[PDB]
Amino acid sequence: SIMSYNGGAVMAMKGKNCVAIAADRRFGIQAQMVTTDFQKIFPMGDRLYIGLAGLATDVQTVAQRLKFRLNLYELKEGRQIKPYTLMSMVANLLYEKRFGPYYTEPVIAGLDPKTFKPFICSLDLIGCPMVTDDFVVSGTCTEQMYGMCESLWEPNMDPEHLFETISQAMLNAVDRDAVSGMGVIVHIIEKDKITTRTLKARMD
Amino acid sequence: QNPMVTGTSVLGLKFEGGVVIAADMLGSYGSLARFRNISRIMRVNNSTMLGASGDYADFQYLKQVLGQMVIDEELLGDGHSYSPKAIHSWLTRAMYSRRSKMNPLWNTMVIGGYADGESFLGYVDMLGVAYEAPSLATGYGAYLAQPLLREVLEKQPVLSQTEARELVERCMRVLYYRDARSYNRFQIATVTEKGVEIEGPLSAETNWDIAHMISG
Amino acid sequence: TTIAGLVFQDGVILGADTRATNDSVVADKICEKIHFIAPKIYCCGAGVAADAEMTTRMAASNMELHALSTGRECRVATVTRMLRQTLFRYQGYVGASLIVGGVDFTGPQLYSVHPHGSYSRLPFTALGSGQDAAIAVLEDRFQPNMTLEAAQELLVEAITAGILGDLGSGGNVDACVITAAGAKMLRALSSPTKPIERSSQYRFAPGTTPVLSQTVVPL
Amino acid sequence: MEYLIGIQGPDYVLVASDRVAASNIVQMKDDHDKMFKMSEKILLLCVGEAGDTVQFAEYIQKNVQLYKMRNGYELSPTAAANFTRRNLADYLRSRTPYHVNLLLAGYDEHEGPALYYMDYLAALAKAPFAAHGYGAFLTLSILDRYYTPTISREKAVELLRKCLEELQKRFILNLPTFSVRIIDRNGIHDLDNISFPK
Amino acid sequence: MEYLIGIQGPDYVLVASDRVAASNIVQMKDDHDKMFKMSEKILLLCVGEAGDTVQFAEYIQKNVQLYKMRNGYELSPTAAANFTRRNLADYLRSRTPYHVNLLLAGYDEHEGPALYYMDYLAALAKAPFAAHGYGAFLTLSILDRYYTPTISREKAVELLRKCLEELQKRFILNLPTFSVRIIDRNGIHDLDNISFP
Amino acid sequence: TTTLAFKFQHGVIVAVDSRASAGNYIATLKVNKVIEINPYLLGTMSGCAADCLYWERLLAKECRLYYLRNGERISVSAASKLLSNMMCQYRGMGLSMGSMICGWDKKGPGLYYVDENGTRLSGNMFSTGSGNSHAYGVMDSGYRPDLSIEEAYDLGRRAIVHATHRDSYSGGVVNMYHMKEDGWVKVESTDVSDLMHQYRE
Amino acid sequence: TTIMAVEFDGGVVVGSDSRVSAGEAVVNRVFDKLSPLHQHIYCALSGSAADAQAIADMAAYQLELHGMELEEPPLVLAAANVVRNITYKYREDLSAHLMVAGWDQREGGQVYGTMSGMLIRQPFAIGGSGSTYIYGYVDAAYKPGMSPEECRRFTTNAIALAMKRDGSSGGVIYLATITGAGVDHRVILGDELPRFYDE
Amino acid sequence: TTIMAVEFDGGVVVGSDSRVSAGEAVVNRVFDKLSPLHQHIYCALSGSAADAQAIADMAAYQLELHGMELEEPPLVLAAANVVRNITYKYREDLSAHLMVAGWDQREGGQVYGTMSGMLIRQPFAIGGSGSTYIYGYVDAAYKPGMSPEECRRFTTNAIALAMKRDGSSGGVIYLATITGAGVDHRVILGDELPRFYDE
Amino acid sequence: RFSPYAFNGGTVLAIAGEDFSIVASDTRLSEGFSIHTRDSPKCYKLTDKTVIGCSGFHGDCLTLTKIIEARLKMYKHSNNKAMTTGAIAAMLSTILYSRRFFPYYVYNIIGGLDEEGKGAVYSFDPVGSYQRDSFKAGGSASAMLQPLLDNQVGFKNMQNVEHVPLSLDRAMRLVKDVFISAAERDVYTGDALKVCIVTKEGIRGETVPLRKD
Amino acid sequence: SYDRAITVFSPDGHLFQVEYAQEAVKKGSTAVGVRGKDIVVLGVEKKSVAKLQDERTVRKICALDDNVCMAFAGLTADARIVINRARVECQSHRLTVEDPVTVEYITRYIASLKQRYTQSNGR
Repeated sequence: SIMSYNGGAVMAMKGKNCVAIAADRRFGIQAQMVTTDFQKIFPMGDRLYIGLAGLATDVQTVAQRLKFRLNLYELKEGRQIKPYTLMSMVANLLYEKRFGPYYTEPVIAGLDPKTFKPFICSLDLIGCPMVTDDFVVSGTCTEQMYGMCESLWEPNMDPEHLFETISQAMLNAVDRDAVSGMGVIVHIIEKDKITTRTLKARMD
Repeated sequence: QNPMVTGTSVLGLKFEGGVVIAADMLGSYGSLARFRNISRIMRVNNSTMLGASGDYADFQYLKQVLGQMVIDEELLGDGHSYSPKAIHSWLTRAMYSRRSKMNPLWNTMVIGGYADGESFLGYVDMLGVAYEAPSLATGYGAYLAQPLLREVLEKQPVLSQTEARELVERCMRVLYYRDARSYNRFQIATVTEKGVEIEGPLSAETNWDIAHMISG
Repeated sequence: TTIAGLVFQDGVILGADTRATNDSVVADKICEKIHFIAPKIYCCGAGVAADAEMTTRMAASNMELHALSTGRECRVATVTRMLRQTLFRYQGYVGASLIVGGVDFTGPQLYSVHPHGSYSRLPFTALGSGQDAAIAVLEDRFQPNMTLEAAQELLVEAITAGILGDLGSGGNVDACVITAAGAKMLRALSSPTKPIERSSQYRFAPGTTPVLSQTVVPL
Repeated sequence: MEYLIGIQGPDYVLVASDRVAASNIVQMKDDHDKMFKMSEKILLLCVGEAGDTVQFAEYIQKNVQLYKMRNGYELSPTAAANFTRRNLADYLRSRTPYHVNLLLAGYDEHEGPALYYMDYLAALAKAPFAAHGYGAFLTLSILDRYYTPTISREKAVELLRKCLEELQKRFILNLPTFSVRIIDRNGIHDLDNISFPK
Repeated sequence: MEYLIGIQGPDYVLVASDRVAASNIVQMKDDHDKMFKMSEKILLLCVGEAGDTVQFAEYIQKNVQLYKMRNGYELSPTAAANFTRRNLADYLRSRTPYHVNLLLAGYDEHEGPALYYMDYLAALAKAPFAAHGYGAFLTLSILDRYYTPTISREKAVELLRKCLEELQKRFILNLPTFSVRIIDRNGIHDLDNISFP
Repeated sequence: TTTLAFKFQHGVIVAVDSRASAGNYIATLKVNKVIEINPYLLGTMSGCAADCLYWERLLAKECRLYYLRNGERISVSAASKLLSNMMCQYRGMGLSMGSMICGWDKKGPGLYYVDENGTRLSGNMFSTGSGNSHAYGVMDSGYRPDLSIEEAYDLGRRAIVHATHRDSYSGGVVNMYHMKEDGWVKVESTDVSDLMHQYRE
Repeated sequence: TTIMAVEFDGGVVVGSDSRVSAGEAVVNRVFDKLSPLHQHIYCALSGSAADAQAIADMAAYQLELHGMELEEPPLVLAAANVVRNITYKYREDLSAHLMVAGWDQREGGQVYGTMSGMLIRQPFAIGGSGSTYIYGYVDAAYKPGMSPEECRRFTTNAIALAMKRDGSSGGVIYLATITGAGVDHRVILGDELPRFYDE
Repeated sequence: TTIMAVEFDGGVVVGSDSRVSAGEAVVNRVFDKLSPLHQHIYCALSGSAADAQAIADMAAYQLELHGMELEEPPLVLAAANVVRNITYKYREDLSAHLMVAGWDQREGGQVYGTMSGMLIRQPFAIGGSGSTYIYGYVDAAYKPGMSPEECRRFTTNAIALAMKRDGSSGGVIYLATITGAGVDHRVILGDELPRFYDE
Repeated sequence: RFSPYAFNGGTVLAIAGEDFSIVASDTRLSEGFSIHTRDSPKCYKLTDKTVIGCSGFHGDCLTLTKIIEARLKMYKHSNNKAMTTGAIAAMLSTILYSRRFFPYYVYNIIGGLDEEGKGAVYSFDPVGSYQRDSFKAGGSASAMLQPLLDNQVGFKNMQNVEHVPLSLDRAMRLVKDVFISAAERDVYTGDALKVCIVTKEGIRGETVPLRKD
Repeated sequence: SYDRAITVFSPDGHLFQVEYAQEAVKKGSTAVGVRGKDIVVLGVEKKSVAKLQDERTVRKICALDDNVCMAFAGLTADARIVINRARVECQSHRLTVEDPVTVEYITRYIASLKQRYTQSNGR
């Protein structure tokens, strides 16, 4: 379709007290690569991230609107945004476009600023909010990432095991996808700190 | 392709020691109800029973061909009679060979039969898709009376002859309610070891008294 | 998608299926289709995923302004008009197909709203992709003036026949019972397929990850 | 289709482009210069539909020159890239879609050299080297093989001549003459035009 | 599109063609020779769809060579032109249409030099000079200016170099190298390939 | 799908990648595109995988019928003509195949390119497939007829390695087939990803 | 869908079927196609239900103001025009078709076909996709000057002939007898439907 | 185009209209749609005239050999099948539709709808584009065991209702009474056509 | 008009071990959103050592299977021996190709043991191309199955881990679990499972229960 | 058409039609040839020359291709067929194989024609 123009993959898996979000680095036009430095995962502030997939125009277009609406929300409010409220923002952002929709499927992952509470979710072109207690995926390879996340995911996992789980989930799911690849960036959101790692993946 | 006198849903379900097939008596041209008395259930030899959906003009062609197939078989008197699995696998090829020539017979058929103590209820299709199931329906019967049959067969996989017809009368009653091209008169043809017996035109006692509930 | 509703002696009962699918995949196995309009009024979306949600949000918000404005129990006939004039305003482009039901002091009332705005009062109905399966079970076993204890099984058996017999319906069965007291919600009332077990854990030992750029940001 | 290329050295950004302006089966203008100067150290390279390239890239050249006069300092190559995107992106869904392909090449006192890729859907990418057109398939392969981050401008021009002379063998369109420019701390500097007198 | 040209002098027929074989955006074969020799003094030049040129022009080369062995004498350039037409014409309405563009260049002991034009609809024309392809628009104008029936081989090659070097300026496709051949009473003779390095 | 071949002093070298995909989802990975025909004849694969695989089996069939009948050990030039004549009868019916035929005959290290519509081209250097353009760049980077054996393979590797890196429908492992007077021999089968981080360091 | 109206001395009898069908499947089995626009005025819905229920509600609104502001029951000619203006203005977007029948203190029983934005007064009117089959019954069996007991038996016999031939029609017949005294709403159940040649 | 046939004791009455219309204009004003396939057998043409006259002639030929070779009048079931085989074989190319009615020494009066390649025996049959307008008269007014004088008045009254509603039908009614004694041809002129409700 | 091909769903999975080859498929036959029947085995038996799956239009799965089983006898009568696994692939490559201009829509996966006694899986395409591989999939769930096998079977994307040839004891639980994972997330898979294991001893058919919805 | 067995076996196993055909060769115009080193020579004697004949049109030494020539002795009406059939094969060979025709390749095709016409129906 249109979302298959630039390809791309985004994944989020929820652990016990921590979440992890990953996406590939490839930017290309149909069958032709351009650069491996592209960024599909964007900071929403401390312990909250959002991934974006689909057409690469709307990835950067929708993201610049969120940091626009987020910074307004965080300055008005005296507190940081809750990850649950952010889901409804991006849902309202995409739904106002219902008749000229952005092509993208946001993936939200983070922690409730209250104490430990993790949260993840995914959206659609129209922005139907969908909350899951396990994982969410979006992209052209989504069909691959279902089977990988089904078998590997467990109810409660410590941060060490999230990374190993989400690493092999992307690396194996992307190798069978033609338009995605060229390295994977994996973020880890803990209560204490944040660990970012760029994996070494097959260049192809 | 051309809209020539389609049929309607054909219900069937295998009970203990027999198979029952119910079909409307209504031929339907477009949205009309035009021919209101027709027999859409053909008797094939002694032990097998056919009824169909879709184009009726293509059903009398198969009525004529299968007529010769069975009659030519009786003429030899070899003792061999086509089992309902052969009639089923023969139609599957006729439906398919017409398909691969891009001149298909637009039809859907349900072959009932009881042979060697084994009740055969079977299904074919225009495109050649064919299978065998404990309960079958065609057209919108598969969307309506099919979950009525499956809901019974999951709880009671073994149905008697009396419970069968009662459940068929209920499912034909629901089609009369919920199907636009259906009609009240229908035939219930039950094949058993005693041979094919086609009951006369029947009807359904209907309860419309909910029309008063909607008013208030 | 299969949603259904039934009227009994004292009130109404609204069921729904929990599975939501895009193309052919299962996106989420637990989803709430029954929404909350008024304390005694509910509804069930079937259609485009967000179009059946955002639509019930606008109605649930309008009925809250109306309930605070008047100070009176919300009438079921009002919610139907709001959903009816909203969907018809969009010329059927919205694909939300709703079943509105609830008990006001006029007595139990159950409507249904089609995506183009066509709404019919009736005792029972079902919408969605599995509507043809649920209605067929309602037609046969229905009869006026049912007790509550006998009215739950007929709806469960109506949706279960729509789940097991359709590729677009799955998961548990949500049900919402409404009476003079009203507002009693039963989530995941029925589970047609119990077993979900997946034992052979693929969990592996950490330490094999050809990783390069690792860095840590304190907080 | 018209051809663009760029190369980022440690201290410099070496860009080149074809000088051909073609319509139907003939070449109208062989000296046509596709290199648009946004600011002192900032260039721009636009190819695409014949009318959309000059029309759009002039809307940028004025907004960049206007910013320098308002605040007294020119845009950095980073801000100038994200500005060209949002304008090209907002067009897409409006009634006047632009079809263009951009290369933003610039040098900065702090960030240093920068080279940006952009397609007609306004997807911005920062790459060490990039190319546009059908000649981008026959070239970027050569750039992959001889490029190094430590390359020197003496090698770069020599490296650029290896790429551009292979459009004369495999690539079907003529493209006889190629313009070449280099950017450094001292600003833009022209280099001897690569010319193959067929 | 590929490029053909021909010129008829009083004693000679000077033909030339581009050597490029191109597919998609790249040039596969730069030395590809499009000049097919039907008989001793009879050449043929075929451009068009990549597969139809070699497939059809080989059906002619065999029928011409076969005629010379049957009757002991080769076809004249006139009969060979009307034979290529009827085959190309009969294939129009059948289920295998050929898309080709031909130039039949030959010399005859009596009729003398001859040059024939043909399109993909098999309409035969005998012209003093002709060309095919998109390069035929930028060239035949130059041939109009400098051509004369009394032209000499020495001038013809010099005249041919004026035409072919103007495909390097206006014409968009590369076409770096051009094959050139000349026909006279002594038969076909190759000439130094025009090449623009 | 990326494929290339070139000839020099010591004979032909053929290089392909392994990957063949349908749409965005990669069907298989290690698929061998190069098709063996005779001992000294070597074909390639481009376009529809089943079409060129089928018709180059007929060429393998016709080359044997020729060698059994005449015993003259068919030359590369004629074997290229048989594959074109078979594809010309079915023209218009949608057969999509590219191909190249390599080998050493009495004349020399012949190399040809046979296409779906009958295009037949001899020559020194060829490449086909979707990533063909990316191959010519590295191959034209100073390849010369005077290269030695080791210097020639290094070009064959580095051509496909950079060809599949830029192309999303090309990848997998590089298959390299050297050619000699006696017959072809497989040089190597090596992963692209492992060669990338070599040339990258 | 089959709707019918008959005119007699004291008032009119408005008949209709029930079944609403989308495609070849039945959405609603029992559905009331008579939507009162005003106390004595009734509108028989036809065509697209979503478009007809919108026009029937807009016509019941614009006419409601007409009833209040005049402080007097509106005529049937007023009801037929409010329906006609809405139908003709949107006729591209709205495929609906209505029929307006009722009683007034001036002219008595009236029946107006609103089809496709036009307007006629008719002694009897039939509408819907099931109308066409009963164009032979209503021509022959109809006679002028029928008593209310004869009209209800004429409307019942007619629609009962349409439901059997039409696949998009069926169910129970609704009958509303509108006279000066009030409105008598009846329902004819399947067992009361007049039997006609079965085969 | 409207054709009709009714069965009674001694024989059958085959009615038809006349007018043949291509589009909205009338090709032929008076046209005989009854083409005898044999002495006592008559076929009522319907649908495309060019396709029906071809099938009616091919059926009159194949059946003529059947009459000579048996040296005996053919049945009506034989005539209905010859028409059915031609209609079903060419059903893509030929849009024609026929109706076969006649009398035999065995079963007596018989009427067979051949529509679209199928076959049914019917007590009364109607066909053509104008038949859709009356299913309500033939359901109600029909009664079993009617005398030949009543059947001709039933067929005449019925078609007269179809010609008024149908735009593609009209003209004079043809009536052929086929009994064991022979065939009575009758033509009903416009002044003899039974008058029905005018408005 | 007339659409000759409909998608009936179905999923096929093959794994070639050292001594074994497993071919498994679900039973669900469904056109559109409706389920015709919950038992419709995709796996069909050719010879004792060869099981063929057919995933695609069910009418072609039934026709192509009767054509293959017809040419198995044409071969067995002419050559007086059963077709080898490699010969069935090469034959069915030409069978599928003779339809080139009106193709069968099906995905055939042939598996079993070769002359060497080792698991040989041949995956096809509707046009008749074939290549040998250790593990293949097909149908609607093919995209979900392949990445799981690249990890467990192929040991890819893991640095410094031993390569042990897959064992049948791990292969049984590997085929069952990917379907328990696929039948959940795929609407065209479920209602039952058939596993046909092909070893040197013989074919052993094992049925597994899946989510019924 | 006319399909009947002309050439058939005999109680002695001999083919009469093939033996009687060779009887036509047994009275020919004598044709000879020898092989040298780089040269090869053919010759034929003509007793039918009355000096009124045109020697060019009666020449029985023909040329199938540039690299191959041939002669014949027998009934001359039949040679014009085989020769015109052989010359078609020479050119169809250069169309199939870009190389010229091997002397052996055209000798096989001449022999495969004399076979088919032995076993064909009504020849």
